[PDB]
Amino acid sequence: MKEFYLTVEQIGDSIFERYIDSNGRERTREVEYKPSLFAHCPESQATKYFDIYGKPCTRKLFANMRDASQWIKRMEDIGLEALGMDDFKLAYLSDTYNYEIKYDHTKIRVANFDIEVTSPDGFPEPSQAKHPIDAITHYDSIDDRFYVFDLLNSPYGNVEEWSIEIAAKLQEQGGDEVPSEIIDKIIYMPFDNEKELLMEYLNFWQQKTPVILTGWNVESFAIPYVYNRIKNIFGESTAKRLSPHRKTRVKVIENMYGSREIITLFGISVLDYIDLYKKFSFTNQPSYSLDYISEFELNVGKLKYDGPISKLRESNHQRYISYNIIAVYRVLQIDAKRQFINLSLDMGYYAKIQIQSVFSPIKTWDAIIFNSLKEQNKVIPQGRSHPVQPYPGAFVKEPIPNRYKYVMSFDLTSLYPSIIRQVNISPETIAGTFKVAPLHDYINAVAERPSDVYSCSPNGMMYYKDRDGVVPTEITKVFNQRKEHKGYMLAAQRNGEIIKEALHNPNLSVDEPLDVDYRFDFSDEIKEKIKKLSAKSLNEMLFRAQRTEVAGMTAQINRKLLINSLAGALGNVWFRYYDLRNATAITTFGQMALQWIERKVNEYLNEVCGTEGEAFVLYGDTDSIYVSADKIIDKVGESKFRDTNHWVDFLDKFARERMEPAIDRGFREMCEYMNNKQHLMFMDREAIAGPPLGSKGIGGFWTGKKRYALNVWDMEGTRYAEPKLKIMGLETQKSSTPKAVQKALKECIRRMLQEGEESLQEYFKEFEKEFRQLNYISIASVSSANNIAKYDVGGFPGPKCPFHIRGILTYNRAIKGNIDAPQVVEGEKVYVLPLREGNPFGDKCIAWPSGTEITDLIKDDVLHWMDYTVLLEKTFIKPLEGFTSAAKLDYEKKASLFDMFDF
DNA sequence: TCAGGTAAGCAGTCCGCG
DNA sequence: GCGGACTGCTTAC
Ligand SMILES: Cc1cn([C@H]2C[C@H](O)[C@@H](COP(=O)(O)OP(=O)(O)OP(=O)(O)O)O2)c(=O)[nH]c1=O
Ligand SMILES: [Ca+2]
Ligand SMILES: [Ca+2]
Ligand SMILES: [Ca+2]
Ligand SMILES: [Ca+2]
Ligand SMILES: [Ca+2]
Ligand SMILES: [Ca+2]
Ligand SMILES: [Ca+2]
Ligand SMILES: [Ca+2]
Repeated sequence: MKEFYLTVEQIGDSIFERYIDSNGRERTREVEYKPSLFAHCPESQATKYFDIYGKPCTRKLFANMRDASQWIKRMEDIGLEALGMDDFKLAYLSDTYNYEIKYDHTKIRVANFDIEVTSPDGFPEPSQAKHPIDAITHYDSIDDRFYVFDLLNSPYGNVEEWSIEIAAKLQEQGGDEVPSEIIDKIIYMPFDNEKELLMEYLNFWQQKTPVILTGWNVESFAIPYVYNRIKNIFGESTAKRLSPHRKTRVKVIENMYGSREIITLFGISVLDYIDLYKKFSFTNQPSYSLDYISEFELNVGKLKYDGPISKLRESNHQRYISYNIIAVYRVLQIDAKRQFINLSLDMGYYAKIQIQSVFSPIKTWDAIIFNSLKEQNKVIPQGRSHPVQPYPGAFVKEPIPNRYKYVMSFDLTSLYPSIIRQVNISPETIAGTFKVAPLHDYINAVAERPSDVYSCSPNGMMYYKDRDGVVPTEITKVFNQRKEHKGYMLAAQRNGEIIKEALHNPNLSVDEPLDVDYRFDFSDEIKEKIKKLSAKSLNEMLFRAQRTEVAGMTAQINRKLLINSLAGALGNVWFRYYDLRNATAITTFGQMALQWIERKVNEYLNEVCGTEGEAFVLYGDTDSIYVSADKIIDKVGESKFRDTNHWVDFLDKFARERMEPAIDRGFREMCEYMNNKQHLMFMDREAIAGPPLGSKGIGGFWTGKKRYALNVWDMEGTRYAEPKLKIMGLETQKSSTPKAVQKALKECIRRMLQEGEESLQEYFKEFEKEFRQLNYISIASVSSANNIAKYDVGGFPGPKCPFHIRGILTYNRAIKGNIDAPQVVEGEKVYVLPLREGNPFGDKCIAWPSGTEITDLIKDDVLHWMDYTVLLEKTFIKPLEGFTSAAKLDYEKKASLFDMFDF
């Protein structure tokens, strides 16, 4: 076995490393690492070290790390660049692991934990830790066991032991429904006092020290609470045993409107699952309570209990403990699905960084580029100070608001990384500049050719063509990984649709799901066996295909994010390779590419249709074009098609055999015009969209930039069993829009695109009639809530107070002088409801914490004074009026001459 | 919301617009 | 009532 690190830290002049040795065992070592840094030297001096520009450098070896850091400061005092990796633990990792790391996850101790703290006087603040910790469940991945530490005696109540027998029972038996598959994996430990609980927890921690530490809100709550509680009871030295090197620090996390404190545990990598989820899930949720996310991800029910959480232990300790265990399990279930831990390990080891550094793409790229350059004996530049400056981004075409019946879209593969590779954009490949004409002149191919020697971007930048820069080289590697995983994702998607089709005709038999690899397109033999399977087996296969698709999605989308972030890192002042010339070279090239190809596609289609000056490209955003296919369908005639799938096949063939070759020729010409290193602008068909054949559906519509809806039959080669709505930007897609309203608007859109005006009118009339019956939570708006203090003037709205903030202030007055009432947390999300004139709350709206029922202190009054009329107009009617006006349809039936006959 | 980037939409405040 | 200047928030890319 090849060795690999687990954690690394600098503590004074020592590196502390936990690692897995060549025998598969966990070890710890302290190394008096002597770092090297670099200074420029005369050309006459012999060396093997050169900076990224080819200037010679001398290596300076220091007696210790403090000396190296002190030298950096003196070099600044003198006014000379101090070159090399100034983060010494990254240099240590590079020296110690000078090969591609192959890691074994089964040797890595991943701990998931959750704590309970009974608090009668509000939220138990981690910084204070004034209340006993009365439950800890700690799952260990190596043992595959849930360790449960249960406090039976507290100042807030003495309780009986938790019963595993009752826990396993159905809720209909009075049990807690702790999943049968984890019942045998629970190791239960009751304690008669908190001191013994915490002492045993620390001994346990010492025996089974987490490498990766995760859970839900562990970084902001569980970890600081445990640390501060142990500190309060036993003193600092005991609390620091949570670090394998006995070193901790309070770290201040600063944001624009305040700060918070966390505990850094040296020698542990904390990956709080709430933060993994926010970074890697590509969702925006109305609430981030574990309950809300578990329901969303797993379709598991809410963990139900009576009374407030502050009385749950006292009233129902059995359920209190069971729910603590289930909470830990739900995070593991989410990870089994999403695989964010696996992703973090993959990317961390690839870059050779502390695993927790995967949250920072700048840190990630700094390490990848450093390791790459080091291998060539090249020396990285010193990081410099830069003022933050704005720079231009993508082009977005202004669409004509309208219905659009038949639409085919086309999209460039990994645009920004492909631009970097094509142009050869890198710190060390800058060759100079040329005199820029207006962008319009390059788009229309009338500007003079920028260069006959160098590779160019229309922002004026020129790049070397003799060899790839380090940025293009390293971005290509991660791009290739992304491409592989996307392949697996798309195959699983296509396989899912095969199963959906088979589910139309399930067989009446008892059988089992097929053992197959969903990452690869099903063979003919598998397809034949699938046609003979029962619904139970097919549904099990569908679930497995969809889980495979999710795994592929996680792996691909976040690798996409990583490579895209390199383009943005070039525009971030903290990146070692910050250069607005390079950042702008990327975005400006993108603007040209989109508008260039718009012109080319319009020219091609005008030629094939025999017209002049007609716009076939109706829209584009960044790297995509949307093409009207009405005329293409009309040339064959709608009556000539047997069914919907027939014209979809036809448009698919037209895009692949005629349009893509024309698009490719257009981009190859653009490559020559800019004299680029390599043609990498690959624009493939994305969506085929239209109404069902023979229906009155409108197919699609646009209301404006970044606001449209399409009825899609085929997406990137996936032919759907049922048509799929692609809706971007509209209120159905916004977390701020009430849940039931999202649903209603989506059905309105479905009816518009698939069925027509009359169907839409029927549904509107019904929703308007019935909506007052909807649950208040389902019709509440959602908003993030920043700067509550700023707009608070003695409990009342100050000047320019935002609507959602006004709601919070209203809530605050209504719960005034009440410790048990849920508090709205600064920077978190709230539900918002309008209030009718003359209500007892004394204002036009109220807001409360999202993902929760409003406190019984005011619930019935909120329900009684809810302004349903305002709700409907603002969240439903106004957006719908926008959709229908754009589509040129009416959501209410207009008066006609036939009304004079009504019978 | 500690953690690559810009473009751009809509809600709402404040207040002008004879 | 709408629209501009502005803040706040949220998406598309
Ligand atoms: C989605 C996304 C795009 N972008 C920018 C960079 C992208 O290259 C460009 C186009 O966006 P996309 O077309 O969404 O993504 P992509 O072209 O990089 O990858 P794919 O092969 O899946 O089409 O917009 C971001 O900066 N951040 C993002 O999160
Ligand atoms: Ca809890
Ligand atoms: Ca398990
Ligand atoms: Ca793209
Ligand atoms: Ca594609
Ligand atoms: Ca069948
Ligand atoms: Ca795109
Ligand atoms: Ca795509
Ligand atoms: Ca009441």
